[PDB]
Amino acid sequence: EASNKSFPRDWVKTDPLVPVLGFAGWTIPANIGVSAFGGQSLFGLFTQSIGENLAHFPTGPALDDKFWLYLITYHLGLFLTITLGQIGVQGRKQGYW
Amino acid sequence: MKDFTTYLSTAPVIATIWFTFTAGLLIEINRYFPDPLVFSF
Amino acid sequence: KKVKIAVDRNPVETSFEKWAKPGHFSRTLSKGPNTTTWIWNLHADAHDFDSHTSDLEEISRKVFSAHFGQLGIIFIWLSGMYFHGARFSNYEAWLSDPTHIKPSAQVVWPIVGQEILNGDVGGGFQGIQITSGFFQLWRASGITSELQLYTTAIGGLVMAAAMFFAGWFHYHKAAPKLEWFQNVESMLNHHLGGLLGLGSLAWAGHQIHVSLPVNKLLDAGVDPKEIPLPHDLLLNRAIMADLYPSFAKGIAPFFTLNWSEYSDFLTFKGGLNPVTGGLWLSDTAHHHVAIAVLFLVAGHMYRTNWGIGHSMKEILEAHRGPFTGEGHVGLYEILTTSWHAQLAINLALFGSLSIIVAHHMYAMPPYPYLATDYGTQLSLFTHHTWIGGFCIVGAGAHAAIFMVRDYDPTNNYNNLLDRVIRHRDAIISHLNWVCIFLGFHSFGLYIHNDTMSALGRPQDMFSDTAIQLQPVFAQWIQNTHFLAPQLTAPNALAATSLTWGGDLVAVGGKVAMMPISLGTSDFMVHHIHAFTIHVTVLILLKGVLFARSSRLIPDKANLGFRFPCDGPGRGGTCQVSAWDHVFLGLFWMYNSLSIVIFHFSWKMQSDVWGTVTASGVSHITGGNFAQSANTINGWLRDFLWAQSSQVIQSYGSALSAYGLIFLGAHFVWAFSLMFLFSGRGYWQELIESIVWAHNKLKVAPAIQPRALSITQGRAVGVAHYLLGGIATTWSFFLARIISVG
Amino acid sequence: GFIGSSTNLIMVASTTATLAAARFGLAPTVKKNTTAGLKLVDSKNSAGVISNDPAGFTIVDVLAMGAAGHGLGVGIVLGLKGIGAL
Amino acid sequence: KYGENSRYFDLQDMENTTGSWDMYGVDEKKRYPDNQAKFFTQATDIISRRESLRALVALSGIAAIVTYGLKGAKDADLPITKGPQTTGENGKGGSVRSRL
Amino acid sequence: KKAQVISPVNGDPFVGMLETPVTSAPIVATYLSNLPAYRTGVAPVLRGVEIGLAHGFLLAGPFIKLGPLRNVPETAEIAGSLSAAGLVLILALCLSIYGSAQFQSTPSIGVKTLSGRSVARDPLFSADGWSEFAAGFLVGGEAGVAWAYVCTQILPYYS
Ligand code: CLA
Ligand code: CLA
Ligand code: CLA
Ligand code: CLA
Ligand SMILES: CC1=C(/C=C/C(C)=C/C=C/C(C)=C/C=C/C=C(C)/C=C/C=C(C)/C=C/C2=C(C)CCCC2(C)C)C(C)(C)CCC1
Ligand SMILES: CC1=C(/C=C/C(C)=C/C=C/C(C)=C/C=C/C=C(C)/C=C/C=C(C)/C=C/C2=C(C)CCCC2(C)C)C(C)(C)CCC1
Ligand SMILES: CC1=C(C/C=C(\C)CCC[C@H](C)CCC[C@H](C)CCCC(C)C)C(=O)c2ccccc2C1=O
Repeated sequence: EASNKSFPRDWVKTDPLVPVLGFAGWTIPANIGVSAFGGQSLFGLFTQSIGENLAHFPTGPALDDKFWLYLITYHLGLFLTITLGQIGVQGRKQGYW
Repeated sequence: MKDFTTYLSTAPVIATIWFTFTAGLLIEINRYFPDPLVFSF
Repeated sequence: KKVKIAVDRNPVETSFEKWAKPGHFSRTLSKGPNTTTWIWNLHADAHDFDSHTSDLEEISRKVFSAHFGQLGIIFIWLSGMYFHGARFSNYEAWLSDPTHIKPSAQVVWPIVGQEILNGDVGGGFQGIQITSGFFQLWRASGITSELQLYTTAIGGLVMAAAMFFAGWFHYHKAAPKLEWFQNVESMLNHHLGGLLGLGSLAWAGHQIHVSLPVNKLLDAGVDPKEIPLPHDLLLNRAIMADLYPSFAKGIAPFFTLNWSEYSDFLTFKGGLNPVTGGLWLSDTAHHHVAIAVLFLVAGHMYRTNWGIGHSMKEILEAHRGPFTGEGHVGLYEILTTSWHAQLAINLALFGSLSIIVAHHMYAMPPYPYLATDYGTQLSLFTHHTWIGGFCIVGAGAHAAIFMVRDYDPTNNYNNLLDRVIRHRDAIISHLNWVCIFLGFHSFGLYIHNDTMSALGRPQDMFSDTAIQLQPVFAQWIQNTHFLAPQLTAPNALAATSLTWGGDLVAVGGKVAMMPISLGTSDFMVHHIHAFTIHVTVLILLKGVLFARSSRLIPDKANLGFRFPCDGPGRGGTCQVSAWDHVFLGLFWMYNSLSIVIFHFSWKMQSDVWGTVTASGVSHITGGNFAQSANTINGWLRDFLWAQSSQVIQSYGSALSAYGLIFLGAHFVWAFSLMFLFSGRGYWQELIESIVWAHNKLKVAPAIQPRALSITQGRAVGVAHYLLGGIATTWSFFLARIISVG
Repeated sequence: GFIGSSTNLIMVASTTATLAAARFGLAPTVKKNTTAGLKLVDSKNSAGVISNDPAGFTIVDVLAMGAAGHGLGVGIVLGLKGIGAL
Repeated sequence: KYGENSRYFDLQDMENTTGSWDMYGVDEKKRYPDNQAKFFTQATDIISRRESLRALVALSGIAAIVTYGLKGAKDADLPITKGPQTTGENGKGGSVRSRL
Repeated sequence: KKAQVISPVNGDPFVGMLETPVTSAPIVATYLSNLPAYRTGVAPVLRGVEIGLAHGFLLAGPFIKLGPLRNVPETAEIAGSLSAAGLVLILALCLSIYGSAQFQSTPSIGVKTLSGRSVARDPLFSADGWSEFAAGFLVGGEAGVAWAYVCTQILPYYS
């Protein structure tokens, strides 16, 4: 490493467009209703469960709630979309292809 | 086949053959003279 | 073209003159023995082909032909199993009544009273109750006869002769050049598309045409002699159409993409056959078709001789980030130039695969009447788990061998390997910390519970009653897979396993598989597993990363991969070698997998396996894993001491060999401790005091007696330790589960 | 009648689509590979192979794109059969 | 100097050479309210020496264990202070010989 | 393919720390610099008081909720607070004897700040500084244990 003498402070080359665009690229397809959810959506059912579990705020969700499935799947896709958007943006600006 | 019989004279091959022989002799002795606890014959 | 067949013609003369010269492959062993250390080194260096020569071509040729030898030996072994099933078996009797007849395929000769081992297994037969699962595998293949097993044995012997001929041919007659081995793209294309794709497709075809009809008739109560032979099902489409109506339509639905017509024999039922307790062979056939297509498309991924495909070098050299520097640059050369790197990766994944196989074959029993043969199930899990652990430790070993021998810092500058070696201290420090944290918060829980139970404070234990450590993530995953056919796998009729939840499948009154409930004891023992795994990883990864150099010894690569020490200096540098890190990782893999298989045995005997006498399941041990596996004294009392009553009381039975091997494995294990606790300097002096007595009587050998090298002392010790422990567990498990299951 | 079916037309459309995409510079061919960024660039071809086309479209290209279009059409046919749109 | 042209050895800068750095320390004098700092500099005035602190620790710990054995264990209602509350395992010596 | 993140420490590739996001991210560096351990100009007694308050308050929870008297309603909190007081006392003892053992050799090399300017050694790392630091730790830790009990008694939503 002939470069990197002082650990640049901008180690994450931040683009504020990246989180917004990953969020919109995931949640908008996640707002498409499909046959498997009974016509509903993943984000729709996730927010529905968020509401149903905020109706008793202290009491957390159960093991049999289905809020955890929506949570984990939604955030799998969302984190993947956000990190791949950051990677793609900073590879486009930089080299990498 | 001088080299092959030199191979068969090696320590592991000769040991295998000799112990197969000894074990077979003991096994046949114990088949034809079963359960020899004492020398009585 | 670049991808082509390239061979040397008659490189090596087929001659016996080097058989008669032991140690020809080495320049340090060709000089003949003067000490017995030569006799040991001749066997330690026999297959270290990279220490015989240094050019990769002859190494690769030796490796190829030795693989052919291994395949020929495996074929001999398989033909022997099939032949013993054809000649020394109760298989035809077992097909007619698999729920009462114990599978046996080994008969003992009546010579020294050992005909007591020829036990009453059933079917008018006397022999050794086997635990290999070969009967269930043969019934799944649709054998139904000893003649078919005999001809499979003959075919296996023919294929073994073919493999040995091929080794001789590809070493001595037409041996491939180095550029032929380095065609990794074509090798992967053929091994994915052909070895795994065409192989899975051919097995799918066998299952479509032989296994499925034969087993559908076997499950319909048809006696195996009334069942049509496989060729009658191949020739007569009317019989297959009578069993599966989609065969009336032919192969037209396949080419017209009307694949749903084949839903008679290509299903997605999931769960288990309620008649056999095994997987639906229609699901299995569809599975093999699917993965055949998958591997056949996967084997068209790499670029060999036409423009289409990938260059793996490009993929690697393109995968780099801001954290990893140059990235995977220089790994294609590593893995096309070093056999030990490939062996490391391949052994790692093969052992992980064997363990995955173990975990997936008990939960989704793929063979008929396998789930209720509790001995077969336990033995298969234990066996493949052990093979996997051994392969993983070997992966560590050969990664270290690569790092010592084949690593070059010129080809690795600021790439992933350089950057891993450059922060090895952080890796190993955090691994050490997590190992200590896991050891505490896993085993100290058991110690806390033992102390509380001994103190008379069961309300202070980490139990399902007092202080619940519930594995809620695993419980959630269980519930999610159980409810998959409802939401997330709607075309599946049932879940993959009954272990997720639901009802039990009872075959012959015995439980084939039933839901496994996870509680505090399961939490504790899974964290024990994680702990032991992390420590094994610690030892092996420390041997890999510190194979070339350390803060203690900076020139460790010049000492080699396999050296005893550097000396008693620096306070003492014993076992700084990477070989010694493998030597210790073996002990820790043993300690890990022993608990793995103990957890499996107890969990199965307590919460899954058992009989359905009335409406209600009576488990083998009685469901005591939940309340007794919280303590070490529970594992000692309710598992080791209790379940040993079948192996120590087996004298006078057909299981007496298991008690004998129990005791003998104890003996071998303790005998390992003479080599592990001791050192070479005592034994050389004892040997010279004995050599005095031999010189006095003029029987002093010319090959001077030496003590075993330090490395060989450690190797003998760990080998005897593993053998004794594993055979002790083997005898204990088998004597227990043949009796109670 | 299969010839004229929805399946048949889907399959011929998919195969001809992949063939026309490769032949007319819209898909990677034997002569044109792609970089890490999906831009078509000349390949080295690893053997050299002769074709009289104006574009160097090999029968290897016809095989590759027939397989790709057959996969595309099979997936499309069976997914429209899955969602009930066929 | 020490960062000029990969010159990571300086005899006049042995701090940068040996890596003697305060990676996170800040020498700012201002952290706490001065009345609070006064309160806590005076609260510890008596025990700010090793001997005084160890005297406090000895006194407190010995007093604590003694009052715990005399009073605190019984206040905690410990089973060792309550006694068996039963005839105990007195007459059941062994399974064979039921000894007292 | 520019912009590598992980750098050698202060640009010195032979000291061996490898500055990294977890090490030298400005949020992380800021948070760790603002901790009383790294306030090298502040009196060690007051940094000890803060550290001790924090630790005495935090290590009472385990003794309260997981101790041997955790299932007795009003006795759980008292027993846990007293266990924490004892542990804080032991820790003050250990701190004192560490100050006695460690600070006898008086290192001679100076310190810098990853920027070039040499700073004075932390007075904490002397005999007197560590003794007053341990006094502060004892005072603050007993105070924080007492405050942990007070919070058991006065916080609305304490279970
Ligand atoms: C009769 C046929 C024949 C002959 C004369 C030779 C002759 C030779 N070979 Mg070739 N070879 C043959 C067959 C033959 N080979 C076959 C069939 C294979 C395929 C496996 C090979 C593969 C091969 C390789 C890869 C190499 C040779 C080498 C050699 C040379 C010396 C080998 C040596 O020391 O042998 C004595 C060795 C043995 C007798 C060991 C045999 C081990 C067998 C294969 C496995 C048995 C395992 C056994 C079941 C384990 C039981 C365990 C026990 C506890 C029960 C010599 C030129 C070596 C060389 O350097 O050539 C220049 C070399 O590297 N050969
Ligand atoms: C479709 C083509 C194909 C197939 C099926 C295989 C299959 C295999 N190869 Mg591979 N290989 C291939 C192409 C193929 N290879 C190409 C193109 C190259 C050059 C790059 C290599 C280079 C290569 C090396 C360097 C090695 C292998 C090895 C192996 C064996 C691994 C062990 C195993 O899985 O046991 C499964 C066992 C079976 C499925 C039993 C059936 C075995 C059949 C008879 C052989 C497969 C057909 C053969 C490749 C074609 C020639 C036929 C012959 C009559 C002329 C396996 C048999 C390893 C090995 O063990 O060597 C012996 C090994 O070291 N191969
Ligand atoms: C490798 C796997 C495999 C194999 C070998 C077979 C083989 C077969 N299947 Mg099966 N099948 C498979 C996978 C497989 N299938 C899978 C995965 C599925 C699910 C989609 C099916 C579904 C399925 C159905 C639904 C049906 C079959 C049928 C058939 C048979 C008809 C073959 C046919 O019409 O194709 C045509 C094949 C050929 C034309 C190749 C023959 C070429 C010969 C060997 C050339 C040799 C000539 C030589 C050079 C000269 C002579 C030599 C000498 C005398 C001189 C045949 C036995 C049908 C049947 O009748 O079953 C009983 C049937 O109805 N299969
Ligand atoms: C695909 C599997 C595979 C392959 C191809 C290799 C290949 C190799 N290994 Mg690796 N290795 C493997 C798996 C593998 N190993 C596993 C699983 C382990 C963990 C146990 C190791 C651990 C290991 C170490 C620690 C070392 C090697 C070494 C070697 C090299 C020479 C080995 C030799 O000459 O032994 C020849 C064969 C023997 C000496 C026989 C050993 C017999 C064992 C100890 C007894 C077990 C037999 C039986 C199961 C027990 C019952 C027997 C009964 C009679 C009582 C060679 C490159 C050595 C090397 O490269 O040196 C630089 C080396 O130091 N390997
Ligand atoms: C068990 C065993 C045995 C036996 C085995 C066997 C018997 C096997 C077989 C195998 C086989 C018997 C195989 C076969 C295969 C086949 C195949 C693999 C086929 C394929 C096909 C394809 C791939 C196709 C393609 C296509 C189509 C689809 C149409 C037209 C066009 C084309 C042609 C392109 C022995 C004795 C060795 C011993 C050991 C064990
Ligand atoms: C002469 C010429 C012409 C015409 C031509 C033509 C017309 C051609 C055609 C061609 C074609 C028409 C081709 C085709 C191909 C095909 C293929 C190649 C196929 C393949 C298949 C496959 C590969 C399969 C696969 C699979 C299966 C089997 C199952 C499922 C899955 C998968 C998909 C994988 C022109 C223009 C006029 C001009 C001049 C030249
Ligand atoms: C016991 C022991 C020995 C002594 C073991 C001896 C040297 C090996 C004995 C192997 C066999 C018994 C000798 C082989 C002799 C012939 C090959 C056998 C053929 C004839 C038989 C029928 C007798 C060591 O040299 C040693 C070295 C380093 C650490 C621990 C130890 C250690 O524990």
